[PDB]
Amino acid sequence: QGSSLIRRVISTAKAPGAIGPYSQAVLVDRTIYISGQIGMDPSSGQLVSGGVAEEAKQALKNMGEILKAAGCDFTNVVKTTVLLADINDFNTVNEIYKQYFKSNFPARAAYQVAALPKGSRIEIEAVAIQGPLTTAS
Amino acid sequence: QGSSLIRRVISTAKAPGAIGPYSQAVLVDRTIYISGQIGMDPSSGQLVSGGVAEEAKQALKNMGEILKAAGCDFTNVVKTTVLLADINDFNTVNEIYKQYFKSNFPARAAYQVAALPKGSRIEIEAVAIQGPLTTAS
Amino acid sequence: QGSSLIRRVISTAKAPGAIGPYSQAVLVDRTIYISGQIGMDPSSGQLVSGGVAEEAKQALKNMGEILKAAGCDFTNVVKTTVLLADINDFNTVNEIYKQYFKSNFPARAAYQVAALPKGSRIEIEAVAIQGPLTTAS
Repeated sequence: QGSSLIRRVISTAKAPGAIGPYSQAVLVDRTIYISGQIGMDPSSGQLVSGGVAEEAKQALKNMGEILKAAGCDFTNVVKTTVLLADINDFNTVNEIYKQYFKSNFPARAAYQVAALPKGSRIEIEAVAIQGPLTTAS
Repeated sequence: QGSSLIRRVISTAKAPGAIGPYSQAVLVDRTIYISGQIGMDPSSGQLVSGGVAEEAKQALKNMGEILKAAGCDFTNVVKTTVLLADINDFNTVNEIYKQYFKSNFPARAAYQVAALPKGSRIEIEAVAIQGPLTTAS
Repeated sequence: QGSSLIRRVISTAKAPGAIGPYSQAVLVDRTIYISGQIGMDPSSGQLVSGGVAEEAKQALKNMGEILKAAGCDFTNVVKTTVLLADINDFNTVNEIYKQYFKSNFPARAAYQVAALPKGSRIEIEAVAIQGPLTTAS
């Protein structure tokens, strides 16, 4: 090979510490693989109260802090996977999702799973690409 | 960085319009992240009739139109995820899958989920790489 | 384009032959997309006996052989998805996972699905990046 690709563990105390043997995200070259985020408060380590709407907000806030630690924001996200405890929460989740993904909407997969870590109602993973990016048509 | 990577929202009217805040696919540099495709008719916005076999055909047709809009075909796909409402549909789905993936078979994950958007019986996401590609051994 | 990216089907007889129309992994440029691995013995084609712990070990061994065939080991893995038949197996699976992922922990998503191929209790997919890699901070 002509290059040694730079791999970095992304880590920020403003998102919850890992609850298992994983990194919050891994950057390799320009691609950031972000772990599935759940609605855990970064301080208490427990899910925020209030159900799917509050959990979704917290999960996206956690994702935002991980992106920021990699020098990115939500405009760098190119793909997400939205894992739901209840498919009937899709409309509620989409409204919250739109508060964070305001442009350049990522590709997405969404589905209801049988269960999530910690009894969460939502988990969101993502792939982001470090800028600069040029958005054409 | 020495380059600004080109990010493009892939969009074609020959696949159904987005049912939420997502793009049909996002191309960034050479990598295309394709959203989970379900068996929705691009005109009516509703699932085709007939169950998993017809839905799988339509989902793959939708994926094919998105690939074509990115200057690709199914030979550019390197990974898929096949999400099933019923794991017992795997054999039926595989026969249809083979009508579209004729060579250079993608890596794949497959599993049964609890529920899919719109009560779909199958959702297929994919990663593709824009050519030219040289397939070695 | 200024380059034709090299795409290679990764194949090793030390991991089970494909049970459907997929490749064990696909390498394209430097990125390896590894199919969901289940606890199948490479010789018998059947799941190993003993439940989730033995299946997880076998699935990771299978993944290790695929990585080795691509000139990689577990340190090249940057993202995994751990699909469980039972979320309550997470702690057991994590202990086994740690026997293979000893450093540079991948990003991860984990959740319980409704069912897996062959009645498996665990399926693990992964993305790896071919070296050389330089791990910074």
